Amino acid sequence: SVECPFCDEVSKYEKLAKIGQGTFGEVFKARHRKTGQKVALKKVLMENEKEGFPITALREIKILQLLKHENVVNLIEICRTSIYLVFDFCEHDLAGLLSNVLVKFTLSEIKRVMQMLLNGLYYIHRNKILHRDMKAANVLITRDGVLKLADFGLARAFSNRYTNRVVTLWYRPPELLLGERDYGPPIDLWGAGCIMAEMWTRSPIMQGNTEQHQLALISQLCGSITPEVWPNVDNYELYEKLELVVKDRLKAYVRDPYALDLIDKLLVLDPAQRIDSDDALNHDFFWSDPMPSDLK
Amino acid sequence: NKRWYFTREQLENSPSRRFGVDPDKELSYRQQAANLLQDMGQRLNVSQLTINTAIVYMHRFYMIQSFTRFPGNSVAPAALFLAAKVEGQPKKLEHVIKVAHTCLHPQESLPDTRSEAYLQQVQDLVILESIILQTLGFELTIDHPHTHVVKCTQLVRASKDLAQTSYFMATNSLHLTTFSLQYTPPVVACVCIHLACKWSNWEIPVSTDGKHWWEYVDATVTLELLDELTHELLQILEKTPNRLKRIWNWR
Ligand SMILES: Nc1ncnc2c1ncn2[C@@H]1O[C@H](COP(=O)(O)OP(=O)(O)OP(=O)(O)O)[C@@H](O)[C@H]1O
Ligand SMILES: [Mg+2]
Repeated sequence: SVECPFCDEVSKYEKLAKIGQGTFGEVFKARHRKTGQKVALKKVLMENEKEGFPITALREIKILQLLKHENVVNLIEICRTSIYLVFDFCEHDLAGLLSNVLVKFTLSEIKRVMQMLLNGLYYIHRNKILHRDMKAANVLITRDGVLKLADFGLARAFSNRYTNRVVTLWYRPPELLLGERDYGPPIDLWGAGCIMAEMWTRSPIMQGNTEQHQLALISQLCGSITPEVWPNVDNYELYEKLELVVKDRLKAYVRDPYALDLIDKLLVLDPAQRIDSDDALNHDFFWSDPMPSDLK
Repeated sequence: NKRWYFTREQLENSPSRRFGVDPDKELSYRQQAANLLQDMGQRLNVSQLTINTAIVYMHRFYMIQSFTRFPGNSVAPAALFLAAKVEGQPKKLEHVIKVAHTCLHPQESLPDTRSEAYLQQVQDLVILESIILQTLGFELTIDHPHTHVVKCTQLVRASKDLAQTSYFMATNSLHLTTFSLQYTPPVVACVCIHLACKWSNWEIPVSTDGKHWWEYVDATVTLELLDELTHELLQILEKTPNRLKRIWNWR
């Protein structure tokens, strides 16, 4: 047997339940054998993998080790025996809570959520990382009411020939559907737009089936994609496939004008006119009554 | 935090020392691994940054494991294989095996990719990558002196020549010394730039404030440590055949 000072055996933790399925293995809830601290064990398995340890897993591990912030999932350590990513345990998730007709948010609370969300984005972009998988199912909340950005399995660093088929279809921004590959932080902010609208509607606002269907559903919410709306949107190649020619559609569900104004600035077609996490945190929404409040 | 930094005494009591390996012998095993890394790396067409990263893996790896148990010729390929995935220039396992083999055995020829012998050595590498990740505690993000050299050398407008020589010293510090186990990268950078200046007979002028060039690179750096360190690096440079020739002024 070979010395291993810095990689502890996962027996350290006591397993309590499967709680999900991963890309390389099962995910468990579990408990520190000594202190009872609750953690999520997310296994990584090397059998179907032909190039040794998955490059894609290494990237996630690299990214998680770098991002240390109140509003981003915390990778505690890696454990052996196979390999497990050990996370701080997070009881709920935005998607599940939104699905639950039993659970109800005040305006004061929804604001706080959007705040922690936008603050996690401010942080990860400031550290040159794109999330790329923005969706309600990837926003976690702990028992103490703290929102964590989670699941960085699609995340990558940045500084211009980046991959295209990223972000689940419903949350994917116009520019990616239009074939863009020089995108930045704004794709995550579009996602924060759909997640925010989702906070009232309780239902993903733009549910597509194909890329041309989503890109159309988008137009029938944000207006047609025209160079008057999006300076130089012509240059894009795929712009010759299915043409066509927002506050009123959400007017019903939301009601609050500020909430509505911000969601309009988040769901903007031109990625360079879409609001950033910085200006959004400053937007009146977070600074007018009722102020943002903690979670119960 | 100061986990991968070691004292001169911890460097003496290395895992290799337990199993009988002389101090001087160990320094060589490190240099030969470094060499094999650079050879494999140029053939595989990866960057110096990848090679550097693999070299630091090697260095750390043998502060925990022993050369008597894991031979540099086995560990170097796997380390480079990892480093290339981590640095975004992934090379295929079959590919690293083929190149590792030609470097170690220029004459022999690769076994049949169908055989039980080749199928084995592919698994040995895959197993060794796993042993490396665990030894390093999955800490794969490595900071190199170079980043910081290239910062300073511009903010003192060094000649293109002086800058190249600094990069040179930086890389050669990874092959020839154990500085990366003892001194932070910005300090190693100062050592590299200091020696490069002494060697090119170039004097960097005391900035307007009164501070020396280095104080703009690391608050801990003293000229006493800079002189001590350049002397060490210079000495091993002189023992290394043909190296200094590369930066020597023949004119
Ligand atoms: N730190 C954590 N605390 C609590 N639950 C977690 C944690 N991490 C993951 N989970 C749960 O694990 C499940 C799936 O995890 P994960 O996102 O890694 O796999 P996935 O389904 O492939 O995700 P995606 O499809 O977004 O890539 C989710 O239902 C989530 O609630
Ligand atoms: Mg998920």
